[PDB]
Amino acid sequence: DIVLTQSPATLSVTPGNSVSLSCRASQSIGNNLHWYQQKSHESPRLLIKYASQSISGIPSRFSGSGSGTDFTLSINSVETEDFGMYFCQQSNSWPYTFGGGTKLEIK
Amino acid sequence: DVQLQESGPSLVKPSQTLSLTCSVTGDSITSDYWSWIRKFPGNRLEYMGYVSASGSTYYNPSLKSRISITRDTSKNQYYLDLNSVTTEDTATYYCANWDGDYWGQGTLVTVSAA
Amino acid sequence: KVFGRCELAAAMKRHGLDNYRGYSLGNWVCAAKFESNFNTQATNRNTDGSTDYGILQINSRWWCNDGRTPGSRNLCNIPCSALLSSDITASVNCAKKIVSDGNGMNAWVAWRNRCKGTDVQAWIRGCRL
Repeated sequence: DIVLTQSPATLSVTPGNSVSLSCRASQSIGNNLHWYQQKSHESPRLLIKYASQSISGIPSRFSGSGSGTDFTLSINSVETEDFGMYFCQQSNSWPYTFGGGTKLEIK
Repeated sequence: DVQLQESGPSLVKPSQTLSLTCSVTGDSITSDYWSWIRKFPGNRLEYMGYVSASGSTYYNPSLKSRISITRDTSKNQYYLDLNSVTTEDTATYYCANWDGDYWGQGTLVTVSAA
Repeated sequence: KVFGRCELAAAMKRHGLDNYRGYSLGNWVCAAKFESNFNTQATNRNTDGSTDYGILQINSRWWCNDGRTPGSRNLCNIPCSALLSSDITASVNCAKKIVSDGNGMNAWVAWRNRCKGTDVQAWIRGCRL
């Protein structure tokens, strides 16, 4: 299957500062990479679809970039409500697969 | 608008069939593709599978063909059956539409000899 | 907008259709050629009151909502007008959901009749990608 590797596994940041999260695929997946946010005791929330396409209702500070095998999720000026887990998922080939996740915490 | 909610047992025994229900409110199940995703204790997510408009299903090979996803239009619900479960199947199960725009609240199912 | 063959191939590759769910890029370029002749504004009214929209002639009965089709289901959760843009983003997004059904690309009648079984790779040959 297509393996997605996320780094760093954990990232500590002070609100107001910006961060970037990495997700690389074992093989090219075009633009078929999506980003999810998940907080404790909650279902995942789709933030970005197809590598960089915006989603209605998501804060504008979230943006995605990349294609092929390297993708990044960027948060311009982190807010306290952004702390939680971030997962990338590919839909290029079945079975769909998720990266191991990156935990964003307050420093 | 659309709402999804999982229901079913939270505790099951090894070797039995785990069955969950996802009730959809706000629109017909015949108007979207429906899926099941689960999160293991280690914060690892697994896409279990989905059923599309034609009734065709796609199941993750990792489940070794122990899974079945079915729908009931009259009850506007779809289901997940996972046979011969083991402690490895203990996880939080979620239903969501294929687009990923609508998710259920998730429900923890623990597989234990007790 | 009317795309050039290579122009569309490059765009579709950028939109992630190179090997999407087991379908090589040539499949999509060929489908667009015979479904709309590379014309993003193409539309065709059907007898059942439904209409096919865009470069990939997506049907208003099952995939998009144009608010004028009987038993519409809007499986792509998008207005058909969005499929009539020079920007192929929405058409590609919806086409990806369509092909993710067990019927695969067989949803496109022209593709089935003029592309399936042929050397579809020929459609991206001789192009700067």
